[PDB]
Amino acid sequence: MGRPFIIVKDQGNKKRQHGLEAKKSHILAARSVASIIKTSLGPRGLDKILISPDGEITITNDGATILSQMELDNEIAKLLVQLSKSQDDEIGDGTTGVVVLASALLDQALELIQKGIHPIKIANGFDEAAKLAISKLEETCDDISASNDELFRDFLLRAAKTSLGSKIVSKDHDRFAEMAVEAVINVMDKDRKDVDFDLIKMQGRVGGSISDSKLINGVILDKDFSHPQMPKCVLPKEGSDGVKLAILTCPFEPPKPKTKHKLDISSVEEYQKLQTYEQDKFKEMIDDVKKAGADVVICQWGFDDEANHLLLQNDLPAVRWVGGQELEHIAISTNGRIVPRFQDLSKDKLGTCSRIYEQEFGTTKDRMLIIEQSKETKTVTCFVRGSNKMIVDEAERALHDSLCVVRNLVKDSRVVYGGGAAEVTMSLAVSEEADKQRGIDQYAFRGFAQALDTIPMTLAENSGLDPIGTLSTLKSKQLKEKISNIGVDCLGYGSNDMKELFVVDPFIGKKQQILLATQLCRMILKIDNVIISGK
Amino acid sequence: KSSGRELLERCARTAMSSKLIHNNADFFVKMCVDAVLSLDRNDLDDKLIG
Amino acid sequence: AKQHENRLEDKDLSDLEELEDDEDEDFLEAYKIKRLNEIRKLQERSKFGEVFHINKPEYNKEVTLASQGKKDDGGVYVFVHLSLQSKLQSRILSHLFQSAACKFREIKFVEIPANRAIENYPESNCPTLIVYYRGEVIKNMITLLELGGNNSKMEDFEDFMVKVGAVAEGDNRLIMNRDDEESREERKLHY
Ligand SMILES: Nc1ncnc2c1ncn2[C@@H]1O[C@H](COP(=O)(O)OP(=O)(O)O)[C@@H](O)[C@H]1O
Ligand SMILES: [Mg+2]
Repeated sequence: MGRPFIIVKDQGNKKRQHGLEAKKSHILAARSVASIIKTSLGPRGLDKILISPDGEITITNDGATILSQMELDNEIAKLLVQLSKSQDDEIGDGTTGVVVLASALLDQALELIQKGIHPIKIANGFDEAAKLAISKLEETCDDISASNDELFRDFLLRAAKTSLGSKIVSKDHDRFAEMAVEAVINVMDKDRKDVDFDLIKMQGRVGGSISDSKLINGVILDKDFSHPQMPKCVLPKEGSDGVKLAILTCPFEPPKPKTKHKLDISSVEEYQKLQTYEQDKFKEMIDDVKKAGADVVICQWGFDDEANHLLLQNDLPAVRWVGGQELEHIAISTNGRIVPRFQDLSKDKLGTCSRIYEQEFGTTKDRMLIIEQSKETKTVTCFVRGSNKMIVDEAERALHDSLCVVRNLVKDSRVVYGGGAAEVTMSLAVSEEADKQRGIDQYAFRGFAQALDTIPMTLAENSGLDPIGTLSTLKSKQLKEKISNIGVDCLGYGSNDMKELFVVDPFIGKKQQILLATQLCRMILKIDNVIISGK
Repeated sequence: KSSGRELLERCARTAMSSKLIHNNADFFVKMCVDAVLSLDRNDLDDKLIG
Repeated sequence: AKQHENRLEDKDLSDLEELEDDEDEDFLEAYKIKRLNEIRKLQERSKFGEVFHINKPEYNKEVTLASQGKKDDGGVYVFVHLSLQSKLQSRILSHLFQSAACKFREIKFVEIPANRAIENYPESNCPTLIVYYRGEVIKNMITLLELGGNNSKMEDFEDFMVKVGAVAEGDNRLIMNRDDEESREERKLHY
C-alpha cells in the first residue's frame, strides 16, 4: 500500500461523525435553535431582527419567517427550517411551537439514549404515545357546528383574537379581528363551506398609522389614470347604478398581425387612403365603446396618445397598464367576464361598481384607486397601513396568520382550547397509561409526557409566573376535575378558566405540532453517519 | 388456495422495515397494494407510479 | 509556426482556391470541406434579416424565447431597441439596426417604442439598447455617448457586437476585417 489512500474525491473537506458523541451535538444544536425562539412563544413574546445580504431589513416573531432566509451551516437546523415551513404552508400557525416541541422530544430522548435503549425503539414509544395523546384530545373535544350562524360568528372572534394577540397588532384586538372575520363572510357558501383562499387578496401601503386601516370590498390598484385632467371620483347617473366596467386584454392600438410583415405602399393614392383607414378606425373604435355604454375602460397595455384624448372627450376615463395577474381579479368582484376582442363587446359582459375615487397620500407623486361595493361580492382585498415599511409587512404577516387560522375553522369546526390546557391534558393521559403498560417503553411515555410540559413551562417562564406553582397546580387540578379547559394565564388575570378569557385554537393546528415533531425526531435519531462537505 | 389481495400486503410488510414507515405501515401498505393492483398485470410500468 | 496556419486560417472558401495550384490537394480540400460545413451552419442559423417591429404581449416571447433558441445550446442574441422618435439618437440607431440586419442574418434585431415598453419610462434615458441571450440580459446599454453620441457610425456599432460575443473577431463580414478590393490589389502589386 502507498501513502495516497483515496476512495472518493475531496476527502479533506468531507469529514464523518459517529458514536454517541456525534448524536449528542445534534440534540444540543437543536437547543441553540430552540432557545433563540423560546422567548418569542406566547403573548409576552419578543420579535427578532433579520438582515439580508442585500441590506433589506425586516422584523418578526413567526418561527418560519425567522428561520427562513437565514445563512445556516448545520444540516439539522435546516430540517427545522423545513419544519416550521411545513406548518406554515399548510396551517400557517404553530411554527415556533412545533420546533420547541420537537426540541423537547429530543432533549428528553437524550437521557434515554444515554441509558442503552436503541434510538428507533425510543421513537416507537412516542408513536404509541402520540396516537394515544391525540385520541384522548379528540375524546374531550367540543364541536361548535350545532350552533347557528349568529353564535358561530362570535366564535371566529375568539380564535382570531388569539393569534392576533401574540403579535404587535394587538393594540386594538377587537378592531382588527373584525377585518379577519368580515373577509371570510363574503366567500363562505353557508353550506358545505369552502374558503376559496385564492380570491382573498392582501395588500398594504406604507403610510399613515395602523389605526386608519379599514376593510374594503374591491381591488386595490397602484397606478394612475391615462390623463390627469380626468375626474377623480366617478359616480353613477339616474339609472343603472353599476358603472359598466369594461375590461380589455388588447389595448388601444392599430391592429396588426403577430408575424413579420411589410405593407407595400403604392403611389400617392394609397398613401392618402391609409390616412382615412386609421382615422375611420378610431371613429369606429369610439362608436363601439359608446354603443356598449361603458364608463370605465382598462387595458393591460397603454393606449396611443391620440387615443388618450379621444376617450377624454366623451367623459370616458381610463386606467392603463393594469398588470396581467391583477386584471383577472377585477372581473370576479364586478361579476363580469373579460372579452377576447372588441367585436364581441356587448352589455352582458360589462362590470358593476358602486363608486370609485382616486386617493391621494400626502406629497408623494403616486395614485391609488379604491373600488368599493355596496352589496356582498365574491372577493375581498385587505387595506393595511402603518408608520413603517416593516410594520406593514408585520401587519400583513400577522393578518395572514390570522387569515389562515380562521381558514381552518371553516373546513373543520372542531376546535380545542390551548395555552397549556391541551398539553397538560395530553401529558397525564400518557402518564396514567405508562404504569399500566410498563414493558420497556415506559421511559419513552414519560419522556413524551415531560416533553409536552415544556410548552406551558415556557409560557410560565415568559409570563414571569413560577413554573413550580403553575405546573403543580395544573397537574393536581386536572387530575382531580375532568374539565379540560384550564391552562397558563399569561396576561395576569385572576382566574385561569379559559371560558371567560376568549381564547380558542383549531384542532388541526394543535395536532400538527405533535405529528410533525414526532415524525421529524424519528429521522433525527436515525442518523449515525454525518458527512458535511466543506464549501 | 389463499386470497390474492392478502399476498401483496404480506410481502410488502417486510419492505417497510428499516424505514420511517414501520409504525405507520398499517395505513400506507394499503396504498401501494391497491395502487399496483390497478395496473395491468401483462403491462406493469414504472413511470405510471410517479 | 504561424506561417503554416495562415495558409488555411486567413483564407475563406473563395480565397482558399488561390492555393489550389501551389499547395497539395489533400491538404487544401480537407480544410475546404471543413469551411464549407461552417458556411452551411450559418445559412441554417439565418432565421432573421429585418427589424422585427414588435409589441409588448409579444415581448414575452420574441425577446426571451428567442434568446433560448433551440432550448445543443443553440443560443440566439436579440438586440432590443426602445425607440423614441422625438430623440435624434433613436433614429440613428434605427438605421444601424436595418443595416446590420441585412448583413448578420443569424442575430435577431428587435425594435419597439420606449413609451410602450416600460410604464412611465424616463424619456431622457432613451434610446435604450438591451441584448438578451438564453433569457439573460448580457448588456443594458445607456444612450450612445459611449458610442460617439450624435457622431455614431456603422464601424462603432459593429465593434460593439464583437465585445458582447455576438460576432467573432475575425469575421469576414465586419468592416474592420472586410478590406476593400482596391486595398488588396495594391498589396499584391507592392509585394
Ligand atoms: N391571551 C391569551 N391567553 C391565554 N393563552 C394565550 C393567549 N394568547 C396566546 N396564548 C397561547 O400562546 C400560544 C402562542 O402561539 P403563537 O406564538 O401565536 O403561535 P406561534 O408559536 O406559531 O407564533 C397559543 O397557542 C395560545 O394557546
Ligand atoms: Mg401564532
